[PDB]
Amino acid sequence: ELQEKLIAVNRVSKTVKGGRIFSFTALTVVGDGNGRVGFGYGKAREVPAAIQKAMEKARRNMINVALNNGTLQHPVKGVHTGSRVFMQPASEGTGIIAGGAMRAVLEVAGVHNVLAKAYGSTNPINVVRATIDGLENMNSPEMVAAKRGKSK
RNA sequence: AAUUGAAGAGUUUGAUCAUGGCUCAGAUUGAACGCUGGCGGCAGGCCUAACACAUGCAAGUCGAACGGUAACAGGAAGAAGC
Repeated sequence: ELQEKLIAVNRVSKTVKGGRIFSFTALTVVGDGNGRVGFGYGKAREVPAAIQKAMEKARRNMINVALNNGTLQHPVKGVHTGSRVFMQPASEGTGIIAGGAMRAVLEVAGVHNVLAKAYGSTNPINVVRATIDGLENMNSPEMVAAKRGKSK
């Protein structure tokens, strides 16, 4: 029900005096399908501990979205460290087209139809953060109406 | 009811990010090659040497234009091995 899924796991090194301390880092996302998307990175000495810590971190700091019935109400562009993401409402289209490290996060967010493309360095963590920031910056028509004096 | 519309992955380093190129996952062709190979329908078949060509054929028709008859179906002008 919590719609949890990780994206990639990578191992790191410390290069200590006695050799190398091989640790592990994770990347997980959590959601339900009506917003409430969270992410977690997670570090540990072992892969299972790292992914558990990533899931626990994703459990908190969960930010909601103002999604339409199955997509966004407007195209959006998200920018981050070295990754740029473009989202288009893409009505019907019997599904998404997004690629790695991005299709996972929206299938977690629950939006079935969306045109998602990534320009720039394809760092999973950076593209996920860019997508989260773009979703946060996205605004709903009801919100903009109440802000601006709808009169529509 | 007549363009409703987009995927990424690996690689610099003890590990990170970015820049940056390289490679791969798709279609597609007048395709060639290797292996294999049953049938039918449709389409295609010198991209290179506008290099050179044996041979045969691709533009003749009209006698209702004409002088003509080489023909010859020759009835028929004539004759007959009858």
